[PDB]
Amino acid sequence: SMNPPPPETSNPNKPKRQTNQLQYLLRVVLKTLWKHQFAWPFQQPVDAVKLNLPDYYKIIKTPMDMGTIKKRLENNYYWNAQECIQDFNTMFTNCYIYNKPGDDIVLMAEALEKLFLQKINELPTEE
Ligand SMILES: Cc1nnc2c(NC(C)C)nc(-c3nc4cnc(N5CCOC[C@@H]5C)cc4n3[C@@H](C)c3ccccc3)cn12
Repeated sequence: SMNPPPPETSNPNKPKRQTNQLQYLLRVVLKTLWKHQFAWPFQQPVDAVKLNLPDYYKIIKTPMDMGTIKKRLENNYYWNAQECIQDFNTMFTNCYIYNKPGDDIVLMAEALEKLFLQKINELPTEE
């Protein structure tokens, strides 16, 4: 079974805006998470074909990854900080849905989510 197209990362029809919260999500949240030792399985869309997971896109209907989130922030795709936070939440929930609790990949996602929530707790007020 083939891979689906990756999630949309740029749309010229969508309105664009610069806010302190979106800047914090790219410069602090995405940067700190990308550098983490457990980031590598979440840095790109799941390649179900290469990893031989034919049931991945049969179970996960709303895929998300940090590579997509990074591209979305770089292309001013998000209007609200909540849209970006929702994508990170979707990425973590997808990992917990597809894999069994206690599996190494789940433990990896749990450590990244713990760091993510701490950085979202330090999110600055809207300017
Ligand atoms: C996101 C996300 N949510 N669930 C998964 C998931 N589930 C499997 C562990 C069943 N795997 C990956 C996932 N993303 C990957 C990215 N690259 C590879 N590589 C294998 C080929 O050589 C080079 C390259 C580095 C393997 C990957 N895997 C699995 C195979 C894996 C294996 C060991 C440790 C952690 C993950 C993401 N996932």
